[PDB]
Amino acid sequence: KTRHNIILSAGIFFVSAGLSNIIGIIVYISANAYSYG
Amino acid sequence: VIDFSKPFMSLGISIMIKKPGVFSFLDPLAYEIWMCIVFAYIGV
Repeated sequence: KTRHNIILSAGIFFVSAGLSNIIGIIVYISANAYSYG
Repeated sequence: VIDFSKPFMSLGISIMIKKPGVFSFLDPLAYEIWMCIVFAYIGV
């Protein structure tokens, strides 16, 4: 509970996961080139 | 073989063929573009 950089690391991990999610969505849609499930 | 009068009707051969959305201002860009624009706005 005294190490505060762990919370910062968690925030960075979540933001990076969202960014990689965006990249994966774009890659999937571009490679598909109907309806989404 | 028969006598025709003058034409009482004139005709010819002709061609017969079979004869905006509310949110149509979104039509220039695809739906995926708008969705990814929203995602990119959130991420930015």
